[PDB]
Amino acid sequence: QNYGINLPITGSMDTAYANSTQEETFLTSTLCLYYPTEAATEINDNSWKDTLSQLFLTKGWPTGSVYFKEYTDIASFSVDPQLYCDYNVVLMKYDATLQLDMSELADLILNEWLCNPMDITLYYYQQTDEANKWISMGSSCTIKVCPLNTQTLGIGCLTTDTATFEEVATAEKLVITDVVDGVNHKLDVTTATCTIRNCKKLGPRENVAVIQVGGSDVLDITADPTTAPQTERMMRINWKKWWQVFYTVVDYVNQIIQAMSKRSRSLNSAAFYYRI
Amino acid sequence: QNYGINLPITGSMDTALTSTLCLYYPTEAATEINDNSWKDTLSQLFLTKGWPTGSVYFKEYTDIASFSVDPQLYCDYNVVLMKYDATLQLDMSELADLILNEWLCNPMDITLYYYQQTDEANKWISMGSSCTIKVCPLNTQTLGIGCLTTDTATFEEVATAEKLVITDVVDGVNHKLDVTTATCTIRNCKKLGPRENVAVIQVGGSDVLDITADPTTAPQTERMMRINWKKWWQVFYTVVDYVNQIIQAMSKRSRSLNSAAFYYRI
Amino acid sequence: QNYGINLPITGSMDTAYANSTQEETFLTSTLCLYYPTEAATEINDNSWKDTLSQLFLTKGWPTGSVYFKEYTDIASFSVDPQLYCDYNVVLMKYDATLQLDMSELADLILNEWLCNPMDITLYYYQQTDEANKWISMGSSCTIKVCPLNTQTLGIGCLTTDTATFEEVATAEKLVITDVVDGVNHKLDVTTATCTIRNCKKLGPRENVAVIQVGGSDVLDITADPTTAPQTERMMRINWKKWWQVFYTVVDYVNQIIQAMSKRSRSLNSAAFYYRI
Amino acid sequence: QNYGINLPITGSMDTAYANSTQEETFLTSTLCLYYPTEAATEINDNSWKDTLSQLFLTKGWPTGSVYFKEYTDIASFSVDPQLYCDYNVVLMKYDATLQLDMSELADLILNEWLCNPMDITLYYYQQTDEANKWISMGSSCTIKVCPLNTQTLGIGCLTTDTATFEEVATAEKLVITDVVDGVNHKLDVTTATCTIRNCKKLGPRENVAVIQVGGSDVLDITADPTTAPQTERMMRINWKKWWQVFYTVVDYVNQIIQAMSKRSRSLNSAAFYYRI
Amino acid sequence: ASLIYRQLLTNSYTVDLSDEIQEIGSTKTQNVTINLGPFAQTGYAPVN
Ligand SMILES: *[C@@H]1O[C@H](CO)[C@@H](O)[C@H](O)[C@H]1NC(C)=O
Ligand SMILES: *[C@@H]1O[C@H](CO)[C@@H](O)[C@H](O)[C@H]1NC(C)=O
Ligand SMILES: *[C@@H]1O[C@H](CO)[C@@H](O)[C@H](O)[C@H]1NC(C)=O
Ligand SMILES: [Ca+2]
Ligand SMILES: [Ca+2]
Ligand SMILES: [Ca+2]
Ligand SMILES: [Ca+2]
Ligand SMILES: [Ca+2]
Ligand SMILES: [Ca+2]
Ligand SMILES: [Ca+2]
Ligand SMILES: [Ca+2]
Ligand SMILES: [Ca+2]
Ligand SMILES: [Ca+2]
Ligand SMILES: [Ca+2]
Ligand SMILES: [Ca+2]
Ligand SMILES: [Ca+2]
Ligand SMILES: [Ca+2]
Ligand SMILES: [Ca+2]
Ligand SMILES: [Ca+2]
Repeated sequence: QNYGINLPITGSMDTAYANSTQEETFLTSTLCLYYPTEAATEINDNSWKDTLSQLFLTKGWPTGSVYFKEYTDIASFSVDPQLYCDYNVVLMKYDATLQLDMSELADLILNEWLCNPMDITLYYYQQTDEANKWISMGSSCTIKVCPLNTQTLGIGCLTTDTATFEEVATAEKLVITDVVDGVNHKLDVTTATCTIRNCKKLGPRENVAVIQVGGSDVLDITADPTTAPQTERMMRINWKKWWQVFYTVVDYVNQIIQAMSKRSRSLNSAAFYYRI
Repeated sequence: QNYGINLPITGSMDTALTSTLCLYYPTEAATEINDNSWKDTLSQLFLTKGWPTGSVYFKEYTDIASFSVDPQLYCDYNVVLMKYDATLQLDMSELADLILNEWLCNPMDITLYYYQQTDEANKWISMGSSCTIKVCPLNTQTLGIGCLTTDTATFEEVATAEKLVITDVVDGVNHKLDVTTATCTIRNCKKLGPRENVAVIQVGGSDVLDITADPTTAPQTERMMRINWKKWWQVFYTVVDYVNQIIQAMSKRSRSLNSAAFYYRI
Repeated sequence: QNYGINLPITGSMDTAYANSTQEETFLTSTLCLYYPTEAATEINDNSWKDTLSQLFLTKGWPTGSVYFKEYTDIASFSVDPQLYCDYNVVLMKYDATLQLDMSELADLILNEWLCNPMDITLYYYQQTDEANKWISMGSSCTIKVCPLNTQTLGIGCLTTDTATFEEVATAEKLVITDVVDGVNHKLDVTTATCTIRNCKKLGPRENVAVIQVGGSDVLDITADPTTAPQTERMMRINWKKWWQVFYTVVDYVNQIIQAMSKRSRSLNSAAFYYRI
Repeated sequence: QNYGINLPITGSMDTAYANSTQEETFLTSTLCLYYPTEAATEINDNSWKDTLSQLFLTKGWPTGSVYFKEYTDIASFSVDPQLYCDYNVVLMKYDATLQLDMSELADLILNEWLCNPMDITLYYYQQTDEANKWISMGSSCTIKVCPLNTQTLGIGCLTTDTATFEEVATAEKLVITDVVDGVNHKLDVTTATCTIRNCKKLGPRENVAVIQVGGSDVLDITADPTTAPQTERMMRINWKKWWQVFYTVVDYVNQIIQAMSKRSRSLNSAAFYYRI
Repeated sequence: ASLIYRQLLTNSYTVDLSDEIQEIGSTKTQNVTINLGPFAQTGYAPVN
């Protein structure tokens, strides 16, 4: 009821635990499963959605609440990834040559970002603190940056000639650019086919989990070189058959949801902080 | 917060990324200005009012109809300069209704399921290239009233080639829906309350906005301004000069994570 | 002033924390950055060194305090890594086929080694304890080993015939050789092209950090199979452009230097123990 | 240690003497003998190293503890001398012509130095105090000096014209330049085949002893004209046969080591501590 | 006699003026932008 203020909450130890709410959340929540196209191709069964829905029902979920969203690959899925379910699970196939792209995708979807628009043609942009990044997504986003000194003259580049700009992104579907803080940069972005936004990492996004299918511990969802945390929402699975992968996902849905939580930014109690 | 949301706030009566601004203006405004550097001038004029350099943003939209197709609200404060057209009144209202309020919308699969509006806060908001909403109310036996569930030509049309439309039907009644799902999408939306971080300035005309479906009320909130105009430069100068008053009418505490005009839940 | 003798130091659990010394250390210390030649090739700029120096100046490092050293590759760099700055950061590109070599390089520059000469063909050599290894470095190090029994006769090898010697390294720029302790070995090494030293791992080297660019956590700086310590001075980053890598290194230089410490063996305090 | 370096050590004047640690020192130490090529040539034996190792064993040293390093001559040895073992005895042949070179080598290896790089082409260099010298080492080190004045103009020399410089070293393998303190100088050095460093003499290096074979007391390890200290580590002997020299070294190894103090062995084998 | 210090620090603003005055007669030496970089190696075309 008091939505604009952060009031302290006094809890008492020894307060009896409430019964398990897993059944109630399963009955009153929606699960989205994100898988690549090759998964469906290998499975080769036009009715596999119904089979998985029935298996989830055997596991508890009502047979109208599990959604299956298909994406071509990591690169395409990274353009405006919209996750609307109460609980989102993303099966991301591992490629040894796409480590940075997978890390960027996980950073984008495993964390909450507050993004403001960017007019590279109008303003010189600066990153204030470590939580600030430049997230750009599009069909082909190429970003070059020219740092400017206190006199607004470029460093190692000329503001007039974009050829001297330092290239940081080339033909990227998604890229999270981190430059030196407290320095103004002139930006050259292929805005005609990609959008760049100035974003802050508010914190974890608890309703999105990523299962890396058949790789190693390579995701780095933090730009700090000294930290490469492996949160509970990033799992790894060895695989040969996608049917086995989906059976493992179905059978351990309890644990997968346990690793996740309702989106803190969502729901009524988050009203008037950022959203709802 | 959430664990202290349902707690009281006691106060004594005797006791005594920074903000970003977005300006949404029609393209005809920029055409009338005819200058290719007006954005920089307005940014510096705003900086006179205390907005840092890279804070104010100018977003262009072709017209009211096109802007209504899934509008996006980007900045902390969103001042929308809407040109008035006597022939588009409802549309303007619709946009305001979708922009000055917070909505909670769920997917609608019209082909498989009938739908009803539970209460006065429930509407059906549809957006896209062109919507043609045709409605067939049913009865307790699920037979259409003045319509045939099989024959869609007897359906009652409530929207035609709408880029945005908010449909209000009789509550407690199931309706079979024919929507041009190919070219536009419909959703069951609930109005939660005001969206305090968006203000709408009507350039020219008279007070015609109606952001409430109820016929008995047409409230003009502090976030609904109106100005007479002849030159768009004067319009932008009065917007810049009185930005303090415009922000006073707004609150920065309604900027969702995403720029959408409605929360979406599956 | 009482060098060469260890004395206990007594302190209280309520002494106030002193103000941050980060600014002073940046002002009065040097930083060396080691990168591969391909980094400069990809950057495709020649003023990039000055640009990075200015960016570091924005981070508090005085102009000229940051040094940029270049190496052709891991193999060439491993011949005799000589790190002289107060703070050493080594950017090491990942290659699976070079995994062990990378580890060896890290093992050589993330730890402090007390090395004595080895004169093969005149002395047999034992490895006394866990910390004793044989570090061979040169253009091409080929080490073959012949373990001897108590009577000085080889085990599975003939002292006279080198062809029977067990071959432990072939044409290596750097190799850390660990043999069974307490057993005398006859060594056949390409002395004309390589030099082998009997080294003791005293402890970690705190002023050298290695940032592994791309790949997974594969470094193994301890010979013991049961330990693979990823210390705080071993970092990993995903990459696609070297400019982003250098911007990450500059922006988070605070964290990188925090992970590191002054060389304990060096500096005046550790005088008449080993050095200075 | 470092937290107890600036703490007092109190001892009573009645603590009983401990037993002789000479045996334990020999057991846990390594000895390095540096001799010229002419010594090996005159000996003309392929097993003299093994004979000396066995004799040292008779004198208590373990088998693989004594090492022998050969240098062509004093001038050759003076280019980056490397001191490997815990105890370093250098048999230096006497030549009446190489007196200054003998003194420079002894000064370099009998003292601990703290050296820094000099970019002679960019900066004008001065010597701060009597402990500050310029040590140049290389294949051919030709150092010419142009002193300046308060207005930066040269005196007796022109900065533009190197031919007017005051040459102080020509065709040298090692040279220790001592210029007037507090005066800025502009230096011309053959950087292609020479490296010059600004060095400070920290103090004695007690683990390096020099035995002068033949001649008289000519070593002068102090730039100060008023003092020519003969330290305990500056031995001198008279010789006719190198075998007798080595026998004297072996027999009186007790006395030689007793004149040297352990714990002065740096982690690196260099003759100076390089700092950036 | 401490006033001298307090004055030396207090009146130090005038230092700026002195610098300006010393800059009045000082000659100006303005630098220009300098090309560096990957300068491509171009030569003559095959010539006979
Ligand atoms: C909780 O579970 C217990 C034991 O199964 C049961 O008695 C009780 O009714 C359940 N519900 C509540 C609200 O305690
Ligand atoms: C003291 O700490 C503050 C806060 O980090 C810092 O700004 C300042 O430079 C430090 N040193 C002094 C002398 O105040
Ligand atoms: C020291 O020497 C004495 C006299 O021979 C002997 O008894 C003793 O065991 C030796 N060792 C120690 C540790 O005192
Ligand atoms: Ca990418
Ligand atoms: Ca450039
Ligand atoms: Ca940054
Ligand atoms: Ca990281
Ligand atoms: Ca409409
Ligand atoms: Ca009809
Ligand atoms: Ca209704
Ligand atoms: Ca109304
Ligand atoms: Ca190797
Ligand atoms: Ca064999
Ligand atoms: Ca061993
Ligand atoms: Ca190991
Ligand atoms: Ca000399
Ligand atoms: Ca002269
Ligand atoms: Ca001097
Ligand atoms: Ca002297």
